[PDB]
Amino acid sequence: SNQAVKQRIRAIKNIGKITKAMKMVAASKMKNAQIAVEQSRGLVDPFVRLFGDFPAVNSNKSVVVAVTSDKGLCGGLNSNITKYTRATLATTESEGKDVVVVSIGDKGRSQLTRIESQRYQLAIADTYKVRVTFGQASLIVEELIKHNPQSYQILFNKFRSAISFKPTVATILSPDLLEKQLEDVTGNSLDAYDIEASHERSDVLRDLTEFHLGVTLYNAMLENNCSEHASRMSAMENSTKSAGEMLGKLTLDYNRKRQATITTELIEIIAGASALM
Amino acid sequence: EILVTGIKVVDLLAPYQRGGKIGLFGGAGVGKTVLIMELINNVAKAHGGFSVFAGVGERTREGNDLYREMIESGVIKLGAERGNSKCTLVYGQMNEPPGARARVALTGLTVAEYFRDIEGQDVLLFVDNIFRFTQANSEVSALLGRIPSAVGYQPTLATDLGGLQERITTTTKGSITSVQAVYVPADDLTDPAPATTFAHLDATTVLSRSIAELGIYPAVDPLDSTSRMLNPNVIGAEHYNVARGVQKVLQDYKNLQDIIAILGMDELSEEDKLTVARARKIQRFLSQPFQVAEVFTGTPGKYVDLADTISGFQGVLTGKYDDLPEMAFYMVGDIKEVKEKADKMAKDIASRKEADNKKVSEELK
Amino acid sequence: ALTGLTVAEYFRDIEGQDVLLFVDNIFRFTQANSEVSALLGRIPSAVGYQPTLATDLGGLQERITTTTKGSITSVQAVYVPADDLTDPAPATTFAHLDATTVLSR
Amino acid sequence: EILVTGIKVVDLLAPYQRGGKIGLFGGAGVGKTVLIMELINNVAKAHGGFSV
Amino acid sequence: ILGMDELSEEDKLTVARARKIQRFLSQPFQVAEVFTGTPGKYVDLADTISGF
Amino acid sequence: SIAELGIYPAVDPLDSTSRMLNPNVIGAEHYNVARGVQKVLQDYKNLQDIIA
Amino acid sequence: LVPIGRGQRELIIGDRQTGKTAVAIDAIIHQKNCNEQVPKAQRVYCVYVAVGQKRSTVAQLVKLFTQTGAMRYTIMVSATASDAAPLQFLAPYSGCAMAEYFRDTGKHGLIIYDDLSKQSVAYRQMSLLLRRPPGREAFPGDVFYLHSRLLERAAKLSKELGGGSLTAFPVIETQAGDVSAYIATNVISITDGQIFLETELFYKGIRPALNVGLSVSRVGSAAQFPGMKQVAGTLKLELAQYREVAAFAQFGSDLDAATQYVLERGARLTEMLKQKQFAPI
Amino acid sequence: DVFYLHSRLLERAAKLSKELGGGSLTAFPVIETQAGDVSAYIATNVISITDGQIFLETELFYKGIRPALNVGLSVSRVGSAAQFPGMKQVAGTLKLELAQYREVAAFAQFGSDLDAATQYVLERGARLTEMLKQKQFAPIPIERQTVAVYAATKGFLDKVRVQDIVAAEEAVISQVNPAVFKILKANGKITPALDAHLKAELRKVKLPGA
Amino acid sequence: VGLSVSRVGSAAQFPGMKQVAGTLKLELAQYREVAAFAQFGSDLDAATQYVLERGARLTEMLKQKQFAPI
Amino acid sequence: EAAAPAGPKEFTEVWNKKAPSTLIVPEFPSNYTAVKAVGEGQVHGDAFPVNFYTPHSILSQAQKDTVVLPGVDGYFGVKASHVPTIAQLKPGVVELHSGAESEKFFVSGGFAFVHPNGVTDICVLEAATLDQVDPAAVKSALAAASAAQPTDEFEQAANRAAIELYSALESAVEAKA
Ligand SMILES: Nc1ncnc2c1ncn2[C@@H]1O[C@H](COP(=O)(O)OP(=O)(O)OP(=O)(O)O)[C@@H](O)[C@H]1O
Ligand SMILES: Nc1ncnc2c1ncn2[C@@H]1O[C@H](COP(=O)(O)OP(=O)(O)O)[C@@H](O)[C@H]1O
Ligand SMILES: [Mg+2]
Ligand SMILES: [Mg+2]
Repeated sequence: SNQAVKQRIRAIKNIGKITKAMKMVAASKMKNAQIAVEQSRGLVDPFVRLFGDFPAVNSNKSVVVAVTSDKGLCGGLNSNITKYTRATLATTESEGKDVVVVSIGDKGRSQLTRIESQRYQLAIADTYKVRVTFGQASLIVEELIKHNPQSYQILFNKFRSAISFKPTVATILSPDLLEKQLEDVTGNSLDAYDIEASHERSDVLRDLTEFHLGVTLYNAMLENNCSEHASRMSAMENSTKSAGEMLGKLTLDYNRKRQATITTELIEIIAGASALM
Repeated sequence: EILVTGIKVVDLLAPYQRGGKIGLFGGAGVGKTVLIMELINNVAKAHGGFSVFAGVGERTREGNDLYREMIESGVIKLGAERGNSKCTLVYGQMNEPPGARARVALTGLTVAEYFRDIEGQDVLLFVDNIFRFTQANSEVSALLGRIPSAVGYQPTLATDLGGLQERITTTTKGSITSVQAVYVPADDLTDPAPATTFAHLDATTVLSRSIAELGIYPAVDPLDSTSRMLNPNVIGAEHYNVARGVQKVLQDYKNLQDIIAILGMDELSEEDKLTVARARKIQRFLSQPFQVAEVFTGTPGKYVDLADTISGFQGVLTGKYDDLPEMAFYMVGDIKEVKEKADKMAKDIASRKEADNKKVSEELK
Repeated sequence: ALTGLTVAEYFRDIEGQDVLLFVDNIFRFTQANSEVSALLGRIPSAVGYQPTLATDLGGLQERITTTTKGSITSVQAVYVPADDLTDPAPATTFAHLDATTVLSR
Repeated sequence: EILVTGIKVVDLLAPYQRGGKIGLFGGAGVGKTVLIMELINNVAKAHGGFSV
Repeated sequence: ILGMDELSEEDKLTVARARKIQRFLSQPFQVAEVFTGTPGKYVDLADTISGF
Repeated sequence: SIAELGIYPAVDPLDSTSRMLNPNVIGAEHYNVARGVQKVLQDYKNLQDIIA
Repeated sequence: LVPIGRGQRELIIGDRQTGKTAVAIDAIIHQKNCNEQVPKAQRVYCVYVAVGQKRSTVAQLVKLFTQTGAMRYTIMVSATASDAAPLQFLAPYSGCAMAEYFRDTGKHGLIIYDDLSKQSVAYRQMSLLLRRPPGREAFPGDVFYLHSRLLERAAKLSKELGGGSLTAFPVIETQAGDVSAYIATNVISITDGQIFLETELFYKGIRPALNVGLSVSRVGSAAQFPGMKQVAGTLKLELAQYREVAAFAQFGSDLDAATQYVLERGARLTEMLKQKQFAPI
Repeated sequence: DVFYLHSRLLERAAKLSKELGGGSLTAFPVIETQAGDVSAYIATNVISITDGQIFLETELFYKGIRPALNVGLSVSRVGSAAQFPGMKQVAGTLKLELAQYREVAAFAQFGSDLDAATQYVLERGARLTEMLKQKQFAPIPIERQTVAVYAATKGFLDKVRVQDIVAAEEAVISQVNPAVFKILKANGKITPALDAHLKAELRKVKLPGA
Repeated sequence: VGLSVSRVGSAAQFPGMKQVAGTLKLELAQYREVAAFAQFGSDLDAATQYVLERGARLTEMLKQKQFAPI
Repeated sequence: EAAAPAGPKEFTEVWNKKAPSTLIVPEFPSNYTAVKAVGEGQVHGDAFPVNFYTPHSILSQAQKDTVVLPGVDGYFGVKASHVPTIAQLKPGVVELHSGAESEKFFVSGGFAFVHPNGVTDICVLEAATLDQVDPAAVKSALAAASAAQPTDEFEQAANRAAIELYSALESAVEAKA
């Protein structure tokens, strides 16, 4: 029966080297996205210093977008924003608004279908296949724009460092229905900005909020990618420690089983010999 | 027929036959003797028949503690009232040479068999650590001109243990409910003395070390202890079906433990997180604070009725209490006290402070 | 190694000196004593060893102490048989070792 | 008391108890024989004691 | 897995200190000067403690 | 374990050997494809700790 | 999946508490139902020998056989643990002699050696007490000849000698799924089949806990009911394709939506092979 | 008969009756363990004889927590409800805080999730672990021990991070009135007449940690 | 190569072979540590993959051909 | 009109009531920016700060004294205390000047903003520098653009954008210094 614990040591040791390889993979790929996230952080400040930050608005129809990962080696990432989806979708509902939950990533449809399926319409997958590109963001934004909600909420994890992943709600409002309505403070705080558009303000704000949605969704599915590499890094160095301690315990049990088998089969020989002569 | 014991994991997963044999398999520090003292404190008072406690090679200090317990609890009455007593101790504890530990089980069995045959009443034979009888015989058998058998034991282990253990059974004239601790030698269930002892016990309750390492007391392994009364012809279909459900969930958790150790609960699907959450709740829920363990813990002991066991365990199997956390099921009596502890558990998470003034600790009172 | 202890004891007790000793690969002294105690017909102990392992190793290691005359410090190379410190030869060796010095590649 | 063998690492980190026993976990080609010869030379040069 | 220039200033001073301590634990040995040329240096203990 | 994978006969493809596997005895085109099948099966065996 | 023909030694091996005796008793219980339907010549007369079992257990089985009516056809050779080891060494043999009368005279016989791993212990007691030198673990080397003299007596004779038969059912108790034990490794090579029962399947709901990857019968589909051969010929394949798709999906990694069906199809089959305590179908 | 060897050796350590002199005897058998296994032969033999255990873990000793008492596996159920009760007031709370620290240190083998109230447990346990450990050959009487565990099971020591408790224990031992030590020794327990003094003295402490 | 050692070492090695085998076994010792990473061939590090392909150069270099003494 | 008093600091207290109390509040993009709109000042002379942006890169964040935006009503220059502006830009060249040095960047179409604090936020998709563009295939690109004229309004819009983009590239490649 001593052949089980040796092949189990063989299995756990190569699992340990697998995760010792994939911690290298994830911590490497966290850095090649780090030359792009702070660059993709460039267009997220002008819109919020222009439009403000107004999440808790009584929208009539709203598309909340919870962008998740592709491969399910996340480690406190996908289910985190899955619970954050209902936690930021429940404080916003007070009068029964239309809600269109959209999940980006293959690990979104596997988890968000359980809690909110009746308000679940779009599941965008294979988005981190090659890399993240802006025209992909424009296309998914247009596929949200086919419907005409009154607001948007974008649930994504802000990659600040390799330890802290605070999820964020990026807010995108409807241009004439709610965006210009929320700026009404003693007139309009937007009218001090002089328009330099072709047509009126009412259809340049449409272009502005479509660009805002596309930019912030691009930033969301880049920051979730970089925090996914960071969280797979933080999860593959716990599997390495786990397959280190499991290998240590199984090596101790292999040594104890080795000593027990050699002592028992030696006792067998001595009991066979002294009961003969 | 059923024997109601008032322990949760015992009455649910391996219920004791009133006319059968009861085994406790322990590995030096898992608490088979504390479990048998709680089994005494539950059963031997309600079960009005005579009881025989034969200590075979356990600690002498525990024998003296049992004597000072059974004197001041009215079990043994001394002086002019020797007739009212309900227990007879036969003590061959571990200071006695291995001739004397090799026969003190037979002495306690003869005292039980006189109450079975001639008196004709139902006897509770509480043999303490029947493996030490096999140990004393093995120590003798190295010198008796015999050959050593497997691991170190007697060649005549099986027929000796049979010649003891087939006396302790319930005849047409009397009944002997035997509760025996069986010390496993070195957490080694393939050893021939516990391997022979498994075949002689009607309702084996195996105590493990790993479950004791999680603090779950009593550390009964719920997936290896079983009975012959765990069958839908004697206990009704609801109890058997809830028992098979809780064993199914615990077996699935013990399957998932490898992937939980390597990857964690993050990698698992949502139905498997449901199974793991239910399994942790029913795994802590088999724990209870004992009435004999209150001398070193301060927690008051709780007797759990069989209907409350079936109510609480059926509820946590179907999902009536999924909102409660894990710690609400740790060291609790039954499902009323679970929500009573969930009230206490919630309450202290905010009210933790405000003791700076209005204290007696000024100088002048 | 008892001849080595005798020349070291002459350099300690008579010459009054601070003597070094080098027991080369104490596991082979364990193996030689195991061979002479399996040879004479004594029943072998745990994993394969002599029944007199502890006392016939302590007969060696306990002449290696300080004295009021001089001292004997011994530097014994220790080899672990299956690289297992639960093995009884390093378990009975390491209860006498005072300072270990790991050499690395 | 301590035995000053002269090497910095075995006098600083894992000191040699004067009168005690020492374990070498050597190998091949790691300079164990050079270590033995230097220990002999240093103790015979300084502490006035021979070696075996 | 992160990079050489990644760590902070509180640790990389200790990285330099350990990388100059670990080479300082070496010693030229007098028995190896027959094929290394450099003569050995027998080190006292108090000098080792102070200079470390 | 090959029989539990259903391959009947359950001949172990790696550890089954012969002295008739020398290319100067049976010709090279047999030994080349046999060592190729052995190499491909050994790569699959090294990979099935990661496919699993 | 492991069909049993008349003249086959089929081994029922498990852990301590699996469905070992109960899957044997169902073979005896059902021979009340068949023999009340088949003619006189092809009647099966069961013999259940008990080696080293508790004497209360044997009084339960004769309570059970007289409760269902199986005692009209069953001999119950009890070698309890009160009996000395020269009795439990002998009782599988003498049970076979009481069963070989039915193989002598043209009828069909059935014998179930309960816990032959306790016959070897009762042979280990005498051989270590007659001063025979121990071999493996304490057993003398001829403990294979202990069982091979016995299990090879179960045979289906030829049509000039009466045409009878005798189906064995040796029962073997392992420790922890230790099929590498010395006593078990003898009997697995002797018997034509193997019905290996595992305890971690027994608590997962599979009752009888037939470890269906490890249960084979060398007599095979030549000796089964003809209606079940054409039908269940894909059944052992459909359970075979259940295990490796359940050996991959346990991590929570990925589904293929068609191998999700072949894992679902095996799940309608895994719950299909469960049966109750004393139920003959 | 090794079990009989250790049994007839250890079974003579008793507390005799009041008619047999009233004497006592306390054993302390020390069992050498190889790689920390409790499931040996000799270890599991002597555990089934002795009335308790004191488990000394190698990993806790390597990290500078000396003595390395594994408080999870170390149980002694004859001495609890038989000990000095002035210790036993705060010692049960100490047991709960050490058990909570064991549980949350197992739940956080690496620091990634912060709940800001479990961090109070992870601060208190690393404080108490630093309070309980001591230097070698240094006996501490029970009256200088009840005060040092009283001033740590409560507050009065959370002002240091974790570090200077090695100074703070000798600081609170020095800066209390040594008159209260005689009271806590002779009384046996923390009376409210001494509990208010113990709350009173513990706030004027010049603690070197800030 | 990770287990099979000669306790003599390079002291009696053929010179010229000693000029090259020390670098050979050094790259192979780096290879056996960067071994079991060839299955993640899509993920490079551009230097670990260089020593990985050089270990694949040298490990397939030292093959023999069944009584071919060189 | 503005009956929804939203905000990031108000969202904390309305998040504390429905979600369970064990979780930290999620963050907002207002916490990841410090250069605001109505924060008065931020001019400090002739150097006004310029936030030149791009989705995939950041090409300039240093301070300039003149930026010329190719607005749809024509190219117009941005000074220090410029008017608050929401300007949709034609596909053309932006002109980055810090003083005596002048660098010109061809932009592909995208908005540009000035806030009341005198800071600018230039927000264009593809900001191609004039050193990496060619003057050779632009005439072939216009010859492709001046050829395919079908009746679809979608193709008419994309093709007209092609003509205007390629003609702006020609005008911003022929007259270079
Ligand atoms: N088909 C079944 N369905 C449900 N329960 C079963 C089935 N078969 C057996 N059991 C239960 O499993 C338990 C063990 O069965 P069984 O009597 O075969 O054990 P065993 O291995 O024979 O034990 P031993 O070998 O020690 O006699 C019994 O309590 C029985 O009620
Ligand atoms: N219900 C319980 N509650 C708390 N502790 C328990 C309980 N049951 C057993 N224990 C612990 O198990 C330990 C060993 O129990 P005991 O039965 O005396 O050992 P053994 O099983 O070796 O006789 C005791 O120290 C006790 O603390
Ligand atoms: Mg006990
Ligand atoms: Mg059975």
